[PDB]
Amino acid sequence: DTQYILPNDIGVSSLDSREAFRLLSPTERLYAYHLSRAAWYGGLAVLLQTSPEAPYIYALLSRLFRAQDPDQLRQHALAEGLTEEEYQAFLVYAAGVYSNMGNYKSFGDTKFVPNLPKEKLERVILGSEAAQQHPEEVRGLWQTCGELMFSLEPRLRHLGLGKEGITTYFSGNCTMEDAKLAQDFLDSQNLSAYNTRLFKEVDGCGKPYYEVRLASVLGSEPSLDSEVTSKLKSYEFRGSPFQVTRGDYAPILQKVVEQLEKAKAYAANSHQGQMLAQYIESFTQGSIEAHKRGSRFWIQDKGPIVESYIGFIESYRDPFGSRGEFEGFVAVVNKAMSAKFERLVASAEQLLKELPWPPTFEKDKFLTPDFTSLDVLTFAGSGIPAGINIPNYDDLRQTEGFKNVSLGNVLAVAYATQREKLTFLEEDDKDLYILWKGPSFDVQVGLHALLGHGSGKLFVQDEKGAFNFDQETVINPETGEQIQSWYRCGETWDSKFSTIASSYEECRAESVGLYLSLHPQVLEIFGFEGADAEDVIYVNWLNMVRAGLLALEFYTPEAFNWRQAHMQARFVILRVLLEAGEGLVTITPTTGSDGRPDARVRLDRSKIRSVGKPALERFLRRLQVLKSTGDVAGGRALYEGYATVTDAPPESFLTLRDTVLLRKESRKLIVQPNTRLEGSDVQLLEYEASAAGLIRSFSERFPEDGPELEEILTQLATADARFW
Amino acid sequence: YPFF
Ligand SMILES: [K+]
Ligand SMILES: [Mg+2]
Ligand SMILES: [Mg+2]
Ligand SMILES: [Zn+2]
Repeated sequence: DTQYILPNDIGVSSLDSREAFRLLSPTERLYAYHLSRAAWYGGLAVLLQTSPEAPYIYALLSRLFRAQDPDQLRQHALAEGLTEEEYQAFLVYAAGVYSNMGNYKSFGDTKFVPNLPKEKLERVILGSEAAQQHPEEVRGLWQTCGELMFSLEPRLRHLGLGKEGITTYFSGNCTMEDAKLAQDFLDSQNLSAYNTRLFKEVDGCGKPYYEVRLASVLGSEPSLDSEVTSKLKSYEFRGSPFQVTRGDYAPILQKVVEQLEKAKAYAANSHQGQMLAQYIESFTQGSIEAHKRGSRFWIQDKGPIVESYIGFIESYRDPFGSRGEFEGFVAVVNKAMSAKFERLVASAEQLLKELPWPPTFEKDKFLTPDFTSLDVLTFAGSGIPAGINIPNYDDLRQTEGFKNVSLGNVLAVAYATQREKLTFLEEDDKDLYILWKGPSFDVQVGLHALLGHGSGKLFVQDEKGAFNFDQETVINPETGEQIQSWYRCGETWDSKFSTIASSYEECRAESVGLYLSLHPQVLEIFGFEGADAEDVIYVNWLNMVRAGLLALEFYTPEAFNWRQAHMQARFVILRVLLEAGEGLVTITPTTGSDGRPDARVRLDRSKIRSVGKPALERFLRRLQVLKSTGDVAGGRALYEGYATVTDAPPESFLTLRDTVLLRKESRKLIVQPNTRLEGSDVQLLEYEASAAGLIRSFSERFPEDGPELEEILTQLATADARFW
Repeated sequence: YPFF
């Protein structure tokens, strides 16, 4: 319960993937094997996308645990004066770095440090077997990342632009001003920011020069592609010098495409074969257009037995909100659980009409999307989600299609329901909570992805200003006047709304979730029918307003900034429901049984349909309108209004926040399995649900080129050392 | 667009 540290007794759970793996054919297993290898390899790039010291820390930890496993290192550490508690703190820290691919939390963007004396850890590291075998490599790493491993200077505590934040999407001297200037340049050149970073170097005269570096295997040398290499030049944008380069994470992405090529030899069909070819093209040249073509092929691969997606996909941890963090997952379709979601798709087109906006703001043609339940074998990157809506290419979402994915074996881990852990709830609600926490999620997730992220028309204009809608007929339902604002050529959702783009869209989807959860037909699809159907509704709403309070952990008062998109979104919904008044929801600061400050969330079950629905319907309509028209000014005025955290009566949120932090619970670490090629078969390796078990899972993750990866990450970090 |  201390900030910027991971507790020793932090929860660790193992991903359950054994049964899903057993059903796979030999060809499918080899397919999943190489894709997993490609994912895990690219996942290392997240280290470079997190903090300057992160690649060094991973290299140091990987060197340490290759020579001595957690039990071998224990005997050395304890012989050096460390207590078992202090050694446990180190194991938890290392598992944290592994599970996040960095020394910052993927959920909250806060730094975490080892919970033990630095000089004690030094004796362990410098006296380790890894140090005895490679004293130069180890002493160099400790000299480099040692201080930053423990430093909790205010400017290092959170991720972000400016001087009071850390980011490696940008050089250290970059600000929001620079990021905005870069995005305008990118938009004008029709160049996606997903696989790019921005570096600003001043000259001898103090004049800044901007480098937009794309991620690719290939560097400045001539290649077969012209779509990217024609962009590899110097520019003049508004007096500012710009240069588009590539070759970011080149040797890492080289490892990735090696495995994508091998996986391509086991593709079940031409859709899988061609999507992998485009991914290879994308990761080799640095073309998002190529990744788009791959994504287009990927959507056409419906109901696969082994589902996968890889690349610089989500843009949450970019403080500007346009650059993508690398991720890659490999999962097995769960035919049984995927049934309830396909029943939702079967009635999805109908349910879209129930949404609080006219079809002029809805997509033209309903494309029947793929919604499946998946059992994860591999999810590389900073963290694991519960459900996904992908691809994030909006031009594909409303013209080609999109896939919906629910990670069933991940949901099971999140169902860790303990009575003691349920904070800010009355005794009457705790029992109802545990009973329907699971079912309500499946319902919420189902609406969040399919009808949430999958709904909404975007107004666009091409190189000649003709619209994908009809300006002469379409009317803004909030003003009554014709459409005034829209998206121009090169503009995306992330490019316009930038810093609030992720939270805004997540809030819109979450609102659709609560809204359409009142629909009895939907309650049938998941099958609750009666009193149970009334119960899952209350719990879903109860969880939301509870989540809105818990969200205060992920807000930074000194920076007036939200750090987590989903939690900020849930705080907004709470503020909206609080705005409706009439005693629908109240927050009451109390005193806990332990004698510490506490709080209680009161939600009147009866006023959910009478007060709650008109509150959301009004709010949800204003969201979609501003989103469809790209009204960033109105969008920010609306969203950042509810997102405001003050100590105003009667809630006093700034006071509540101190209580939220005091009684906060750390998110579980998740251990993932490995796949090996013993002989001609693929075997699944499983690990202990612990810190040591998680460490072991990464010690066996790269058995062929482990030491090589450490050297690669080290040299890639050293190359960019001047930036921070 | 995931869901955490
Ligand atoms: K974003
Ligand atoms: Mg910074
Ligand atoms: Mg994580
Ligand atoms: Zn989502």
